[PDB]
Amino acid sequence: NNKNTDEQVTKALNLSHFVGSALVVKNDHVIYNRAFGYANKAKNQRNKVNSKYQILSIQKSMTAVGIMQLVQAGKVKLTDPISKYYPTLKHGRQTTLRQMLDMTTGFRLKSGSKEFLPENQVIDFAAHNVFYYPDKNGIYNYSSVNFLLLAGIIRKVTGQSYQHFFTTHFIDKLNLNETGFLIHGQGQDATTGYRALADQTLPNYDQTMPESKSQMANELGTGQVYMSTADLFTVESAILKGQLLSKKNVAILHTRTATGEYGGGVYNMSNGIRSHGLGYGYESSIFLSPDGKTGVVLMSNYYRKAAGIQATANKIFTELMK
Repeated sequence: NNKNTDEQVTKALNLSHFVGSALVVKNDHVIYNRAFGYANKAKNQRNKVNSKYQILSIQKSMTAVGIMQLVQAGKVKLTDPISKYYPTLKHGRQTTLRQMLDMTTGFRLKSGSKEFLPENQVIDFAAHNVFYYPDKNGIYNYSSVNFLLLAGIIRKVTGQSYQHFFTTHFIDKLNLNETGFLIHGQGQDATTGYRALADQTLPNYDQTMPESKSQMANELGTGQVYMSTADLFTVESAILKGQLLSKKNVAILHTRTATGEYGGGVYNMSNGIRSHGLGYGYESSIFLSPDGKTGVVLMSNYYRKAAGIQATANKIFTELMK
């Protein structure tokens, strides 16, 4: 029952010290939709169901889909070497687009620019400053620069910005009204990130988390977007239902590797897909069934390592799936 569901999920969230918005869908029907704690404590603004949160690394699933759309259009191939798009790279030149999508490259960018740069200069800074580790080639190892460099390929091949691509193929395509780029401001129902102590569980809101324009620009392709929980579910479900990309091409994209569950910008699990993001005081979590009909989205503006939301979403999803 929805009464049962409401009591059980609210208890799980309360015991885990949840701050943010929670959405639970079963067989295409919303069965739980509630918010907890504060979007901004100093202004006495409560989080709401349609509050906007950082999707963080979950954005990489969307960058991946963009690449695979270009594959279907005949404009790139997953076998392409990175040097085809970045001809001044010194090392790792043989690395394929497939490996970039699967976090099986030896690339790592230690830091982005401290300056606020436009997209083309963010891309150039990465290509000039990335390190290459031959012993990490072909083995799962999480490295965000892979997806920033994928965002640069979208820009190069299309002749338009990544923001323009994202706006066209996600925001406009799916009529998203609670989604955008953090650099331009969140608008109504904005949230503020909070900084926690290592062992903190109870929220206290005594320290806000800054993010610079530089930090937001440097998350090109990788964690620069805000969404409501509804908008995030709409996107991920639309992917798996084959509304953005044929189901044949989703199947190609979303394939695990020999060394990891990660493939095509998501974790390919035993019972659907998972994506997790952390950064800037925020945490994001989605678990979704393979057919896109049943899942859980939690997003928080008050990340606490001692009260992580992914574990909570995992518990909810496991119960949901039986």
